[PDB]
Amino acid sequence: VSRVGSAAQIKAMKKVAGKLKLELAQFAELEAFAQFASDLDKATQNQLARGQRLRELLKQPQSAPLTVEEQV
Amino acid sequence: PLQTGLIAIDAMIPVGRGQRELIIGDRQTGKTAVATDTILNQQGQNVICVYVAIGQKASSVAQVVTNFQERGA
Amino acid sequence: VSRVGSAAQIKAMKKVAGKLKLELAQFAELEAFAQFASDLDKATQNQLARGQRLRELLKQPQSAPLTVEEQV
Amino acid sequence: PLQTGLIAIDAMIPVGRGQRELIIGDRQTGKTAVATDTILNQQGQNVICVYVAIGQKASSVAQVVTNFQERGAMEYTIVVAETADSPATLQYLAPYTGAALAEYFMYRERHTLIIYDDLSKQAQAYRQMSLLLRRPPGREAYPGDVFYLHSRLLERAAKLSSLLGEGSMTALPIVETQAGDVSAYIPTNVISITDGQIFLSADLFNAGIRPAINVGISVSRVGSAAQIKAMKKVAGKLKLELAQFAELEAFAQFASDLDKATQNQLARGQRLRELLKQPQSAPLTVEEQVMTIYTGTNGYLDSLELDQVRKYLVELRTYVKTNKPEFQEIISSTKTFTEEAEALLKEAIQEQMERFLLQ
Amino acid sequence: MTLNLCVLTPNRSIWNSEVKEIILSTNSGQIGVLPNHAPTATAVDIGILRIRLNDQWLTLALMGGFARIGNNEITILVNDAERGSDIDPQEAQQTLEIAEANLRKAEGKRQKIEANLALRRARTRVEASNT
Amino acid sequence: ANLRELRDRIGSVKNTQKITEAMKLVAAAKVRRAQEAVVNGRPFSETLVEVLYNMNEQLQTEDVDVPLTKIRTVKKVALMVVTGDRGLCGGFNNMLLKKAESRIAELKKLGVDYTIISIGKKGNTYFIRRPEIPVDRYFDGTNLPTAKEAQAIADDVFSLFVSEEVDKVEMLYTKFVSLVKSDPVIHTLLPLSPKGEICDINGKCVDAAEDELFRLTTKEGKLTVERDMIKTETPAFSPILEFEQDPAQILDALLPLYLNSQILRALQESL
Amino acid sequence: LQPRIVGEEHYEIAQRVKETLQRYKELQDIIAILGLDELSEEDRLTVARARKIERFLSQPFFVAEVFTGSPGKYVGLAETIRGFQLILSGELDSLPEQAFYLVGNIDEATAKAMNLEMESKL
Amino acid sequence: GLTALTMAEYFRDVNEQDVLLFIDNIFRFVQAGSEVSALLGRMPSAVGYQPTLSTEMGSLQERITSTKEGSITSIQAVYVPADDLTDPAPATTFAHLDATTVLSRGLAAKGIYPAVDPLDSTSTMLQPRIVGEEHYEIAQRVKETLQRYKELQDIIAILGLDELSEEDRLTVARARKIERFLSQPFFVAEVFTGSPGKYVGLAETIRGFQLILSGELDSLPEQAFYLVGNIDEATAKAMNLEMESKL
Amino acid sequence: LQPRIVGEEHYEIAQRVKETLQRYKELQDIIAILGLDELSEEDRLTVARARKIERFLSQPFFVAEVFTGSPGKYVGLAETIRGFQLILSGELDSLPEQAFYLVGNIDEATAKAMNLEMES
Ligand SMILES: Nc1ncnc2c1ncn2[C@@H]1O[C@H](COP(=O)(O)OP(=O)(O)OP(=O)(O)O)[C@@H](O)[C@H]1O
Ligand SMILES: Nc1ncnc2c1ncn2[C@@H]1O[C@H](COP(=O)(O)OP(=O)(O)OP(=O)(O)O)[C@@H](O)[C@H]1O
Repeated sequence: VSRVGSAAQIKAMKKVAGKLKLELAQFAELEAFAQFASDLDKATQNQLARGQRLRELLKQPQSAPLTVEEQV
Repeated sequence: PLQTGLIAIDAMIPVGRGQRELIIGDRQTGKTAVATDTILNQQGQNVICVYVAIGQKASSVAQVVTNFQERGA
Repeated sequence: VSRVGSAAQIKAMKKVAGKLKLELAQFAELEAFAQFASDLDKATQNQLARGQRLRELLKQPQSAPLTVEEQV
Repeated sequence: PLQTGLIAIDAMIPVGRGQRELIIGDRQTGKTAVATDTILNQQGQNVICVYVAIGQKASSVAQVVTNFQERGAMEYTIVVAETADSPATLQYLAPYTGAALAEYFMYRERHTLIIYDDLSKQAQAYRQMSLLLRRPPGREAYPGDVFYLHSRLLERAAKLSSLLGEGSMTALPIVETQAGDVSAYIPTNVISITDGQIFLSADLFNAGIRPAINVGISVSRVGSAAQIKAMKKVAGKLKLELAQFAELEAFAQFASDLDKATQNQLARGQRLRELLKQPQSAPLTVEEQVMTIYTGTNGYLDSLELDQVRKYLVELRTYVKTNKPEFQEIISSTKTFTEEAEALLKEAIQEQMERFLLQ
Repeated sequence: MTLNLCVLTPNRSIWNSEVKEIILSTNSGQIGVLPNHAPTATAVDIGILRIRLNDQWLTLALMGGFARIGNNEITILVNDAERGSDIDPQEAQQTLEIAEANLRKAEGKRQKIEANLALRRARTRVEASNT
Repeated sequence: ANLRELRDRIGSVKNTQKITEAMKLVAAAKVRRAQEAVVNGRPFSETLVEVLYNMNEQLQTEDVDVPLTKIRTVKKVALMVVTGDRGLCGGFNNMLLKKAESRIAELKKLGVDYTIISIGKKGNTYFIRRPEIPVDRYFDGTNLPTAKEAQAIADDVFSLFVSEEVDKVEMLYTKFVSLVKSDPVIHTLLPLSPKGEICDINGKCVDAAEDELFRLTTKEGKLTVERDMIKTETPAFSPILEFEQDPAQILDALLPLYLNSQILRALQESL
Repeated sequence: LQPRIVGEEHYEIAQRVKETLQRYKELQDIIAILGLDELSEEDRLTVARARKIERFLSQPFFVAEVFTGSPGKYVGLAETIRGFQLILSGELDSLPEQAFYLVGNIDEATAKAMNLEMESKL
Repeated sequence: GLTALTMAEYFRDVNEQDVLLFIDNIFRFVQAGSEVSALLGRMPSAVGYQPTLSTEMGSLQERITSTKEGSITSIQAVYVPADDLTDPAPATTFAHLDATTVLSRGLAAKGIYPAVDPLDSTSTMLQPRIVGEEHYEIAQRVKETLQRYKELQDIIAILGLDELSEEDRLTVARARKIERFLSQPFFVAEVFTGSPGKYVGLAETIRGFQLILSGELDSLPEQAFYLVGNIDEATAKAMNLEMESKL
Repeated sequence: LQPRIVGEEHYEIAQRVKETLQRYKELQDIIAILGLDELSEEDRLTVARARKIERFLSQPFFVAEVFTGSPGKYVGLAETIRGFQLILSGELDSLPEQAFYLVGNIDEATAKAMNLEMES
């Protein structure tokens, strides 16, 4: 949670990170009960390749920060 | 903004300049790593960091002091 | 619990409410178990129905008093 | 080995001369039962047994004294006793008097035993004596000394050196539990001081298994040193088969649906467990114990039934005690389970089952 | 020389070893099989079977099949095959009486097709269980 | 009493956990048995349909007019909903009843006036308590599915169809195409082609995706069904079979065999 | 309750009753979530017999006639051991599981069973 | 504990040895601290431990370090009250611990010593940029192989056996090889059980498990790696058992 | 919440809403351990109705729009009652459960269901 998060988050990060938040939230929801109901859908296969890979691009090495340009 | 250098933090849970952000988490879950990443990201910005370490092992704070000196921080 | 029991009722309600609370405890305890079942007997299912009717007749609305004649 | 007279104790969780081993478990579960079974079994040996009846009813004490007397085992047993109506002072004292008597008899080059019953009443007496003296209370009102109080009296039961006459006091105390809690202060203290523990779960006591010893928690740390050579082999076979029985306990009514191997596994484990049951105050000597465990764990009851096997095994024990007295010769003179002893036992088994299948 | 036998049912395969001589009914008549017969299809009906291979004759209670004989092997595909001894002859006579009774309670096409069926069923159980 | 009741609730959620593992393992054991029981009926139906094809070639010219494969005036469609006699399985029963209610809703607007057959206790009890559907016969799981249950349903649909009482008899049963999705396919049974290839309810001849002989395997720590398409095939033909017994009667002898084998494989695949 | 203090048949029947009840209370947290059609015949027989036994151990007291609505009862030891031999050994598994509710003797359980079934058949 | 600590830190301070300290165990120290403080009339902390729990732990633990003179390393057993890591004594012991070595009754019952549990042993040292990327990936792949086999114990070793998969048979075989290879004939198990001792250096462990994994030692018997030291000793044991196979 | 203050209809609808919510709350343990297929149809009717209610009990805020992004909606009482009556009647149970999530009036939920079947 961040109370004043979207205020201090810059315009560039705002415009690029809205859709990231939407897709990561839906991936955290679609991973739950992923097997029985939504196994071979187009949307769920695409969202698995975009919700495992989103998490792949979140991970990071310790003591190797990314300035805002590389972030966006 | 005060960017911590992490994609997730600085992406979807941003931190202002003037905002408390509690790094709550279990033992050995990476909170010290988050704090050191934040401090090392301030290599240019006029953010005079201070890192106070209550009741920690001396080898941990010595290794962090070594990191802070070697990373030009 | 009622520690005085049917010596605190008139003979009418003492007659008709003789073994009422105990048979209602029995009906509640066997309705709790008849949900752990699939097929039953018609005799016990009619017993469950009559216990449900005894259960439904005791809902009394607020500010709606019943007299002893109505009750019996 | 300090031979107990129970198959579970001497077979699985072995108690030796010197090792401390308490009986934890809920109220009215078999602690006094196995505590008297042990003492009544010691008649074949020569040891000096001590019972410390603390805080009891003064009528159970007279009852168990009458038991020890009408069974003959009072010929050596001293029973110190200080019931509940006594002050807290004498309840606190009495285990130390029992320990001093056992210490003296142990220092006369003579093996001994001592039973504490219970350390909970002793700890309650000491806690009351402390709280009356305005000593600062601690966890659940027990003062900060009940650990030192219990460790002080439990470190006195030793197997002394061979220059001091190898005397041995085997402290076998008892600490009851409330609602199945061994993580309270007094139970944790005593299970940390003592060497091994023996968990008597009252569920098994209501499940026909008497003595209600729970093998999944009960464990001793002496190991094979408290089992004779003829014992440790079949004890290993029995622990193997009983672990393979308990790990297959969930597959209860699916035994026909099971594999044939696991079906034999479940049925043989059930025969082993029904063998494990034995009545109160019925001692078994080391010949009888090795005969029972052998005929059980080697599939010589798998033709039999779960009901008959108790009558069947007592009749086999009578048959091999009366007809084949040489097994007792071999076991008590050689202390090993040799090839000729095993074959003698199998031929006794075979003729007894042939006579009994006709009955 | 010795032809092969496969008394094959839907669920299991009962007899799979060899045989030198079998005698079996058909939907119209009967047939006898000598060693080394021509490839000859066979519509075997509900009925018992006579088998002979260095032993006495035995009844195999079959209940409707088909045998596409070729060379050296007869594939007797029956939906219901069983031996005449295992079916109890008192059970066969009880089935016989039950079927003879319950033939007459059928008075329709839906009913008669379960009347002569049950009658020949008990009859061809009996014609095995006696033998 | 709070800590004791909390410990006892802990113990209850432990006992249920371990017995659920137990039911998992005995269910996987019976699955592994059932896929072997498929192979126990595999060679029969294999050579059977091979006969039904190879003997049909010289009888492609003449017309046999078998009553099992006749065309009655297409008015009614009977329905055997093949539910297991069990509960707690999951969507199996409920997806069967979904396709079942969909079929008996889909057949009401065409003007069909369908009927139903029930061969699962958890299904035939539902058809007991619902009088709107015309039920001809209830089947339970008491007789053996190896021969006896198969034969009971076989001769029952045979009695409904060979005296030509109901018009059609079709089958509603699922397969082993996966673990995470069972699909109740609707295949017709009693109007059949004399070749040995089943037709759809509309006659599509849907056996192009046959893919038979499911056998369980593991690509990783979990097990997938790995449907593992067709392995072996051994027909040739009969050169001159010079056969007796009235080829019309021969095909009317060969049809009920293949029908019973179809019903047996259906019950095994449902189970 | 001992073999040498309270007789052999009493002790065997008492430990056997406690046995089958412990079996039922162990079975309970399984048959809760599993269901009743997924036990074996020995297990369902145990469940039904324990469910008879538990009701049969309820007697309308003399002082509780105000609380029950039934004349007071006094059961002998002979009658009780007879009732538990009869319930356990199998010859009463056709009686209703409310027939053993608040009855003195096993004879009264049988007469109440006849009463229940007759009323239900009318 | 402080007695043993100062006796060890003398050896650190003046002889520059690599001192090895053993406090078996730390729970008795924490309990005795609580009992001293409870007799002193101090108001106790949350669960009942002494009010000074963390500082008493620290003033014993943070004297056990590595200086420029030498380095004292301590291996101290822990008892956890009813396996409750939420209790203050374990949760404060782990605030100074680095690794854990949870010995198994399962690998004792199977009969391969040392009886540790590899899936339950944690270390802060097992990171790539601490002990190498090679050692890191070797440990990670070994963990994944054993984690395959532990779930596959129920799958194939009980029921399935349906020619599991060659990509899964390759894991089951080498998981057998690795469970055998984890053991080692100790120096002081010689007079105990008959096993002559061997030292296996770290690089030799990494190379041995590397070649057990990499598809070079799948053909030898699974017992050619059981109770053996290095990997060359394992291949030599394979040749000697094969000489007994041709016998 | 008494029928003399809020009238009969409002208190009636509120009472039945609380009834169905508690029915789902009682079934929640059996649902969490095993699931939903084991239930009767009359039980899954209440589970489905309460799963729709538990989402329609959300309402986006005029303040918390700066957090979620969904702008604030003010909804009346006289229309909250009609929305919950349309839910409990069963004229809306066909459309999915995430349709009711984070809306205002009932037509926002129905237009949400109509809208999320356009973006295929
Ligand atoms: N993002 C990361 N990438 C690589 N390693 C990491 C990362 N985050 C944490 N670690 C490693 O995890 C270990 C524990 O992390 P960290 O020390 O930050 O947690 P902690 O709560 O401070 O632990 P403790 O409080 O016990 O010191 C450290 O060795 C650190 O190197
Ligand atoms: N092996 C056994 N077989 C049959 N009955 C037994 C057995 N062991 C104990 N009992 C019975 O259990 C009852 C209680 O036994 P015991 O007194 O040993 O329990 P306890 O825990 O010592 O009781 P308390 O907690 O009151 O001291 C006795 O009536 C005894 O007859």
